[PDB]
Amino acid sequence: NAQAEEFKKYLETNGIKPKQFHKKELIFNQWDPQEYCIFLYDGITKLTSISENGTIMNLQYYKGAFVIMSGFIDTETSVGYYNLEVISEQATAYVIKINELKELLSKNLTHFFYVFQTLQKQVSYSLAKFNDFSINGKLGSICGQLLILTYVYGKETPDGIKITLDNLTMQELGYSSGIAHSSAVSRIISKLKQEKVIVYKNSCFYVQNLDYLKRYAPKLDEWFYLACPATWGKLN
Amino acid sequence: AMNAQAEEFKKYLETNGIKPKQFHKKELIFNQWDPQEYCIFLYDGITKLTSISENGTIMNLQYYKGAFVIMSGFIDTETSVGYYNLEVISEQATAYVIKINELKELLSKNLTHFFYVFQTLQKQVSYSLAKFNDFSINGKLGSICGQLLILTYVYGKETPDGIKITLDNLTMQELGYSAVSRIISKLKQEKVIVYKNSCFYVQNLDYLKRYAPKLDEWFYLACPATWGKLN
Ligand SMILES: Cc1ccc(Cc2cc(=O)n3c(c2[NH+](C)C)SC[C@H]3C(=O)O)c2ccccc12
Ligand SMILES: Cc1ccc(Cc2cc(=O)n3c(c2[NH+](C)C)SC[C@H]3C(=O)O)c2ccccc12
Ligand code: NA
Ligand code: NA
Ligand code: NA
Repeated sequence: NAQAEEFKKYLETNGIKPKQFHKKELIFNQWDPQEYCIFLYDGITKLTSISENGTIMNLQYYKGAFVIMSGFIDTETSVGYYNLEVISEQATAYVIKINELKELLSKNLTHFFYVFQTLQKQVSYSLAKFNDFSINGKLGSICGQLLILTYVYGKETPDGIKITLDNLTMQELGYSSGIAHSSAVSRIISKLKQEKVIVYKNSCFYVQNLDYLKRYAPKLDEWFYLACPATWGKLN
Repeated sequence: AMNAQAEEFKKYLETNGIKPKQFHKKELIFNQWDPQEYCIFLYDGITKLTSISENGTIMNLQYYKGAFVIMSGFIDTETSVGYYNLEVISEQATAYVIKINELKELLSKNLTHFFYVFQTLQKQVSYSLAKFNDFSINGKLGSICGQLLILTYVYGKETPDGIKITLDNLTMQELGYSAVSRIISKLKQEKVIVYKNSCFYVQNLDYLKRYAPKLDEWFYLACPATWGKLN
């Protein structure tokens, strides 16, 4: 990702070193009074929250390279009581105090635009998810999740589009944002497997019916086409 | 009820020769079939983002009220972020309509206003996640409670009849006021709301807060001064 690579170089040019995190660590947390801009360079994370119950809610997934901001750029205060949890075995991120992100974007509108554009992708992502859920329910949500996994990690092979992610992490990601390991979601996913939309073979998973995923997640398909046209184009 | 950053953004646009435009109910400030994309500075009024299927069914995706910024195209590429319309649902709305290419020049010469627009995106992002969180906990009751809570915070007025949502009746029906019916009746039948004299009144604000906790937190975090009027 070229635009992201230039942002990494811009961060290091201003003396910002990367930090390494491990699965289950929090890059930022809902209790910290200080808010941050995270430039997630490599790895996979989820945004989580907690209800009074202590129930962990998975709200959103992010992969490197991407920007996640836990506070508003102007007030520097929280956008919500969120944690950013690493779910890949390792992740690399640049962790900047929000007051400094401001200074840096102030001096290079190209990198301002890069971060601005990431927020725009998030906004339209959530609206597309809402639309697909409003049309097709949890099946739209799950097909959308699988569809984005296929486009981001899939590689065409004779056996179909192989998901090139370790099986451990992949099965976590098959679950859409919401409650942890919902049985209703597990049944949806295994039903797609039973119908051979995604199939296990020789220790790997292959999407063999991409059209089915596109059918039930049409608005996330359009979102990805509009948001990441080159990646979309590779498998269409 | 003055939004200082929005007022300063408005001065900034008008001294760069961008003029306000009026729209009436049902007009599309931008539409899903237009290849040209825009930055909308919605200064006054209420709108809804929609998507229209080939089938012709209209999906209501998001509501916006002035003052706010809605961008139909990505700032860098200038291409669509989604096949969306911005439909006016108040009787009139006022908006500044800026071609996406022209916006890039402006936010670049002023960083305070760049940040104002950036922050509106952040408010939309966190809004959607909070909406999702309340629906995951409380399903449709949470969604409806959240919509009523925001309406109460933004438009509510103290009256002997409760907290009156001060929107003319035509706008309320544009907002939705079968399975929704099943919920709204539970709410009247438990005292939470009442419709009187063709007006809408909240009488158990705590109930709404109970079932839309994450949107309540969003509003506390995003609009503290307004939230504080009823907390
Ligand atoms: C399985 C899965 C689904 C969805 C997301 C979220 C996601 C993916 C993605 O590729 N992009 C974005 C998002 N959201 C942040 C909107 S923003 C633009 C684009 C990008 O990363 O450049 C997943 C993310 C990581 C891993 C799996 C995902
Ligand atoms: C009933 C109803 C619900 C939600 C919204 C959306 C909304 C309201 C709001 O007050 N704010 C925002 C939103 N979203 C755009 C995130 S962003 C921060 C704040 C603001 O306007 O400054 C409604 C909007 C208008 C009318 C009714 C709404
Ligand atoms: Na935090
Ligand atoms: Na192609
Ligand atoms: Na358009």
